Amino acid sequence: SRRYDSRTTIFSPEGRLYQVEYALESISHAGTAIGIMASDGIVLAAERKVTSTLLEQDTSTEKLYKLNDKIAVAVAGLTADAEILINTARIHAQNYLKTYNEDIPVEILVRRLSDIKQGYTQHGGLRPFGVSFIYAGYDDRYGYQLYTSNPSGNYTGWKAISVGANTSAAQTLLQMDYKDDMKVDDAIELALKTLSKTTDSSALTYDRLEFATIRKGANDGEVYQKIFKPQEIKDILVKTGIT
Amino acid sequence: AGYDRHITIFSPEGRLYQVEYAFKATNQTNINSLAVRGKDCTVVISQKKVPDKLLDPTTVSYIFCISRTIGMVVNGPIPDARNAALRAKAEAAEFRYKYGYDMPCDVLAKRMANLSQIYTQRAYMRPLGVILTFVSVDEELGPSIYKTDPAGYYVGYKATATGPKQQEITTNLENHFKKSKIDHINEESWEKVVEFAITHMIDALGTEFSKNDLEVGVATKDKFFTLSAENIEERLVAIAEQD
Amino acid sequence: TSIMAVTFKDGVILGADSRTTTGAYIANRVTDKLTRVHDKIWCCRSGSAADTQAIADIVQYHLELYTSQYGTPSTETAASVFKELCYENKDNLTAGIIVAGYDDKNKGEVYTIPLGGSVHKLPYAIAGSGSTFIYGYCDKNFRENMSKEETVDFIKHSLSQAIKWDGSSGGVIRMVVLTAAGVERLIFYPDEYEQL
Amino acid sequence: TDRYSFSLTTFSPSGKLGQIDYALTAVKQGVTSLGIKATNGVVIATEKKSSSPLAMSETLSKVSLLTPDIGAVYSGMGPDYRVLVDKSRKVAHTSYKRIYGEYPPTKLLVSEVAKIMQEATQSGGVRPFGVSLLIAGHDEFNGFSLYQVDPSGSYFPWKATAIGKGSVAAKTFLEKRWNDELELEDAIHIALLTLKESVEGEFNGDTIELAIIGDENPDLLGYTGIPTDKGPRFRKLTSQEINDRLEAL
Amino acid sequence: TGYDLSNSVFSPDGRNFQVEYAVKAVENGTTSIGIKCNDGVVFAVEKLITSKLLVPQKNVKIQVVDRHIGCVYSGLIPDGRHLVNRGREEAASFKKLYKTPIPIPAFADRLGQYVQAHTLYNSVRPFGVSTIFGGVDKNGAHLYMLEPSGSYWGYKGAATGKGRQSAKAELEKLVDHHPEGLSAREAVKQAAKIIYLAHEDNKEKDFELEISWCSLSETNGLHKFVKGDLLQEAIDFAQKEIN
Amino acid sequence: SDPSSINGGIVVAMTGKDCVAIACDLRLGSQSLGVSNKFEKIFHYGHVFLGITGLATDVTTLNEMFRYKTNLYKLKEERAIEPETFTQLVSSSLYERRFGPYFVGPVVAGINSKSGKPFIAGFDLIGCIDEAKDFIVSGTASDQLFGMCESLYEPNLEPEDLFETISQALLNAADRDALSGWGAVVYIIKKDEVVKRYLKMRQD
Amino acid sequence: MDIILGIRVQDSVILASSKAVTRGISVLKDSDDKTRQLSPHTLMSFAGEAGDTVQFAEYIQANIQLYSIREDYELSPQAVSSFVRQELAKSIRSRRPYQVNVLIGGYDKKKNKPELYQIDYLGTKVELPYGAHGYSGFYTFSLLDHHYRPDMTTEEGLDLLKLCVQELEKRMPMDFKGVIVKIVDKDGIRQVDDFQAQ
Amino acid sequence: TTIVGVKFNNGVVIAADTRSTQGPIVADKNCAKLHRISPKIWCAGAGTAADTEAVTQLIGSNIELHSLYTSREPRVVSALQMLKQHLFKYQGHIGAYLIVAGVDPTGSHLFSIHAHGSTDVGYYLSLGSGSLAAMAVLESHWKQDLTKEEAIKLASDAIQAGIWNDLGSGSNVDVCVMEIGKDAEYLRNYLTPNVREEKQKSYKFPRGTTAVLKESIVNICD
Repeated sequence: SRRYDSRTTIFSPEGRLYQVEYALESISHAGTAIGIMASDGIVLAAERKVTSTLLEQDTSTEKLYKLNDKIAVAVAGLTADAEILINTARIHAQNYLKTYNEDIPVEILVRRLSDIKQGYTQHGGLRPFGVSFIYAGYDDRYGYQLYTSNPSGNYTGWKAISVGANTSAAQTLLQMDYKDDMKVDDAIELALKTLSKTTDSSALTYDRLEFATIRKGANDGEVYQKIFKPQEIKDILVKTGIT
Repeated sequence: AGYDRHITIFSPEGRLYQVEYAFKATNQTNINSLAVRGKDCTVVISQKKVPDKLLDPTTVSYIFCISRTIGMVVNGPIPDARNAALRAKAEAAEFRYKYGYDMPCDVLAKRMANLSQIYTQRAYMRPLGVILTFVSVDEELGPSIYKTDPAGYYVGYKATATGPKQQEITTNLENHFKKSKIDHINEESWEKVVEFAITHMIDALGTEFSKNDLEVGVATKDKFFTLSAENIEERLVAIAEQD
Repeated sequence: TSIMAVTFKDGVILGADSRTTTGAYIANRVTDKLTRVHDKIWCCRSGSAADTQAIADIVQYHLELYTSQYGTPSTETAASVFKELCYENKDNLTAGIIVAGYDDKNKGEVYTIPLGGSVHKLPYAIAGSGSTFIYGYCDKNFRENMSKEETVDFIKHSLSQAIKWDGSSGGVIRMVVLTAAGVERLIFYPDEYEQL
Repeated sequence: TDRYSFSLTTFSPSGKLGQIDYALTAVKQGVTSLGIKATNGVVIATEKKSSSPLAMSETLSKVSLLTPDIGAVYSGMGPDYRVLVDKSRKVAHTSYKRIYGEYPPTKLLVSEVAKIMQEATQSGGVRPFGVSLLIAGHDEFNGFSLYQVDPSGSYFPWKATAIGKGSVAAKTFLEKRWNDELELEDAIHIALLTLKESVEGEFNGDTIELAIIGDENPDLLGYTGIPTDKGPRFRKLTSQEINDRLEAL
Repeated sequence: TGYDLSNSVFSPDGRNFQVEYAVKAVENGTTSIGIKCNDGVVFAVEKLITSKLLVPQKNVKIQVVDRHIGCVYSGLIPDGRHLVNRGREEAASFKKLYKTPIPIPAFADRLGQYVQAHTLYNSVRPFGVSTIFGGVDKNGAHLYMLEPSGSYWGYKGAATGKGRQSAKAELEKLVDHHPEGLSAREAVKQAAKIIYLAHEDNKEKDFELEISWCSLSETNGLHKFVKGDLLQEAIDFAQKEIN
Repeated sequence: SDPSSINGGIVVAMTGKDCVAIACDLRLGSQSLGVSNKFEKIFHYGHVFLGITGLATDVTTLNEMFRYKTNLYKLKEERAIEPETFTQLVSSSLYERRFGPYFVGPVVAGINSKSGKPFIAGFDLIGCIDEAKDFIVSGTASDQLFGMCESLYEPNLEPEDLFETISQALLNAADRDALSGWGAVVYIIKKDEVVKRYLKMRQD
Repeated sequence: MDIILGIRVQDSVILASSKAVTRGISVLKDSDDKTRQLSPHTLMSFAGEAGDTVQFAEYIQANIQLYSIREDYELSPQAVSSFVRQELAKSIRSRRPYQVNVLIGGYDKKKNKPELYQIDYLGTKVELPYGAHGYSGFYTFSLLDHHYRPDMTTEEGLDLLKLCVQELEKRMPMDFKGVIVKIVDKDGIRQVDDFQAQ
Repeated sequence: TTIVGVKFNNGVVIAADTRSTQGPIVADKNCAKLHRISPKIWCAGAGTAADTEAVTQLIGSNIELHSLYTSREPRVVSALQMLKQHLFKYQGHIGAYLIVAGVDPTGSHLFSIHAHGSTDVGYYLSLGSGSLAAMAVLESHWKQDLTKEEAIKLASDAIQAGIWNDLGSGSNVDVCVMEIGKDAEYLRNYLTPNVREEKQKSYKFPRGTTAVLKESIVNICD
């Protein structure tokens, strides 16, 4: 019997931190969310998990959030743990803007957050964040960027990533069709062309989605950030492969 | 394997037994108490058992005077009740000071049912094993009676009972109130009401009382008083014939 | 202004004008400078306004919390809770305060807490800007233990001159008699004390 | 039993905090309560159970006013709700009204409350609240609203729903007779016929506590002279208003 | 049982065993008695001479509080002194505030409230002593006896310690054949008597008697130590009756 | 030396038929020395405008304090703050610092996207609020403005006439104020479309 | 006070800063460098109160450098001056404020434009084509109002700046012991040790 | 600043002009010294502007929190105990003198708190720049028991004596009447004795008078 998984403050004889690993395990219980890089934009796609006939969902949101006017994130994992972060993630973002009078660079914001998640892993009386994040944004340093972070506090930059349920599947399909230059309207395509394949429901219904993207060009010498409405979805959804 | 040791752990069925056990201790008192309200008075009854030829009874009560209008009776250990009696006895003083007017029965009971809740959720101490019964003549409700318990509960009573004999003293009243079809005792003066309780209690216990087996207090138009030693013998006499 | 409390046969009587000036303007001309901190314990405020007012407020508070657990408090007690506050804070307080109370046993006594929290128990005391004039009378016309009336016509003649020469003090007289009987309120209008 | 369900700080091998679910059990036990969103109003109701008729139930509310545009109800541990309430009515001033000169929108109060609900969790040494509330109100820019708040700190918005012992089915009943149109009087109806099956006691005017959010009451202010200050939308029906709507089924 | 380990914990029947065990340690210490004569009281404790190397007249077990309160206890001696120093501050600050030396009844709560407290938190050990004390105030003399749970009352005279029953039956008696206040002087005398009679449980261990008293007529309101001549008399006036 | 007159400057707002106008000079100087003529006192958060006068270092800080604050608002309520909801803010804000105030004289002015009604408001350093249906002035040439506004103002001007009236008030007070000038800028705010203009004035 | 001049030209910023240091009656030094490089393309001159002056300068320098290795990216003139104004801004309302005035002139390799920010101890910041702190302005500002043009060469600016100094010498009561000049541009910072070696 | 208050049979009434100063220059030509602490509890604030409007604000909010919790209508002495307890804590560095008035389920009340925390009571009170003006119009025309209309007529005829004879007060009169068993009535401008006469010339300029240097259309959203 006797196991080394009773807390975060304890290394197993092999230097494992189980409590942290179990949190990393809480993610595979969340609705699938995707992020795909593009030569001109970034796409965020998620699949509402929770469901019931009488559940308001046309107004409020649950997986996609604006942190900065140039940065967005996909959530996956403990609902409450997600807001606690998202908020501080927003405050930090504004202090940078208030100090340097410039907007905060993506990696810096992702790193600051991963650094808090790191901390709840090393001090007693604390429980790590049961959250995962897909950061999609743009700064003048490195153009468009796609980042990911887990409960262990590590982060990384993908060209196309998925987190949540059936990550194996979703991850696999992408690894296959992703064309390294792929335009935006092809990523939004590939978004569903993956989410579809890895669902359960008899059919993939619009009211069960969340899309958002980041585009920019010569036109608006800056970035336009859009969070699709139930409408646009039910529509672009038909334009593809749904009656 | 110790749910019931910690005041903070929920059993698989959200129980918190430590709070539950708290109660049985409110019984090892072995004293019964019922309180009934007149039309401009309120009276509480309680037995005064003194099992020792050495204890001088003057210092043997379970009813104290919180403020010059509110009185209280407790169904528990003299140590714990003496505590509560003090806190509340002070909430009174401070309330007046901070608001310009004398604190109502109904309120004081909520400060306590609240106090013994925070007392119990933050786990800064063990819950007191007593039941508190607050009586007085409010200037916005006159005959008022509220009773709090260890679990941080309270409510209004048209006249209630407490002790190792809940139901008896209780049902006996439910049939007397089931008739008068009203929610209070009718009578112009306290004297007569008092007589009503003793009267309507011996009935449920099945025993005679003298000027030392009982103990009573009453509330008038703003002037709470404890019934004298010898004086309690009085109404005991008057109602020993009008049977 | 003009305040005082006198001990006699039954117990004690404390009285004082109604005038409260702010410069040469009269902010209120009918003030109740006789605060009650308890049934048989009263006091007459002097000095600053806002300060004295709040002290009482507190002193009351304590006593009300005292009886509530240590039974009804003496009079010597009250005058203690009073100085405690007037001493520790002699730096940001301007209080004249005279304390008086009737205790069943000790009859009725009088203590005067002046600037500094220096406490004193005397037959009777007189404080207020106007007391400076009735040091002649007050002393030369004082017999130990008077009657309920034999004295009320003392407070009346003291408070008479006080008003007569001290602008900062006037209005209507106000007495409160603390006795075995209880609390009694008196009020003797202008056309009267001037008459004398 | 696990060895992981006795610590707020502990993750089970799968990833489920424990103490939370048992807390959430005390709720799935409490007395049945529901809430229905109309098009021109919202209704929140919950039943009453008497320890004995010797007790005055008309001195212990169950449907509470947080702001004159928001009310809320519950199912689970009585006592928690009583103070969770007063802490909510404050975090409503100190955190909004005192900074913006006005009362808060539905959405943000529910989140300011889940914020206090959150604390109970993240931290050993305390237990979460054994209550789950349905908060209903309305603010200019958002129309009417319906929200649920659990010990877990999370919170969601419904059109209609129920929590408590008799919820599995009550939540089934509603599902059937709900559509975007029901006027408030309809909701008030549909509610009673659902607060119906969910009882073993009786159906008088006392054992039923229901209130609703609707139109402004230019009477319930206490003053008149200021144009914009028009009135409170929250109305807790009285014992009478009730049983009358009970006769007409 | 797992309910006798922690100090805060309630047993299923609302029983706090740790406090109970506390009492077991009290009824094993030496014997302490308390007599309440007409105006004032009398105290006496049993000191046990273990060896001949024990300077006599030294190592006093009775402590005065302020200058009008007697005070004696039995059980854990260090816990003793402790509970009293607190009483000594509690006293002092009270006189410094109100001028008038502290009311014997008031004093008791202060101590109870304190002992009270050591039954609330599991990080501390309940007081291991029963205390007897009293003095003469404005309402004459009073005599209380506080115990390990913080419970306490007023007595006509009482005592705790290994041999207390004999002290009690030979105590109730004095009450019956004197129903009307004992005697200043006489109390002392009969005091030294009540100890011997009770020492028959330490028989083989020669002892030393210590008496103090407080009386409005012999002490003059102040609490004093019974040394000198009256100290001898009282002994013999007891050594004679011992035959 | 009065902290609120080292740097100098002025701001004025007016209301018209379905519109508002907010204008200010451009100078920032230390005492007599003129330092800049490109120092603007009018900022905006969404469709809400705020002009600020007084101690320059505080003017700047406040803008940053409000930008910061409004961005957090929008994000949380999923909508931009309104003119009134904003006034209440900058008032409390100014007050939380009642015993070490920022040395300014703000002036809010915008149109309510729901009602559609014009709004203008003023405050003093500790935050006392002040609505008015006609005009707000603040600054060193504060009096010169009250004199101009209490003459040239006219209820319900058309945006094209408002521009002329407001400009003239600003223009002329700045000429009788020794610490205000070096250029100006005026805004004409409608439900939609916002036109900004710089004016030509004496450079002394 | 000390002398602090600065002027932005076609593609670079120039900073002038008197060399003397005086303690009461004497002059303890006539070769002091009031400059302090924050990063490869940002330079900052200062002048103010005796102790406050360089304690602050170094502090700022330390923060920027820290940020730069951490991010491995170089903070921009605009953002650098913003940070400074923040600190000084907090400073003015603290137990004891730094009494330091400054000039920051860097090269924005991102826009390929030189920028010069002038900030005073109160937290008052402004972007200018040329600036000066203290009394230094009254003797120069008119000459620069007259000849300055944004198209000017680095070579032309110096010639201009020379005139301003010559004027400072002719009418200023204090003998500032000359100035030290420095240039910031696409290639970094260098010192015109030939305005001194002249 | 010129406020008064007077109680009658079934309630009390307070009035205040509407003119904020700031040196000799006028700031607000139509201010509002009358604030609401709670439905039937109102204040009149003289002295330092921001302070009074911010303090009533506070106390109000807290009392709202109080009644709710205690389930009873707000007493008036509470609002008083609160204010003067707070005012005092700050040894007068929060210059707000005022007249608190209202009605609770125990009668009608009227008080006057000064800056330092001192409070007094009477049947009629005056606080402000013209307190001596409107206090000659009260020590003359006052009698015990006054009709509602009389009380209203007196209070508003006191304020008026302030408007005209004092420079630190003018423009219109504002009134609030609190009556027992009845709601409260807020009368923003029960009078308007001052109304600038019409000008002598129209001062509108012909379009194009002002000289512009640049123009453009700025953006807002994203």
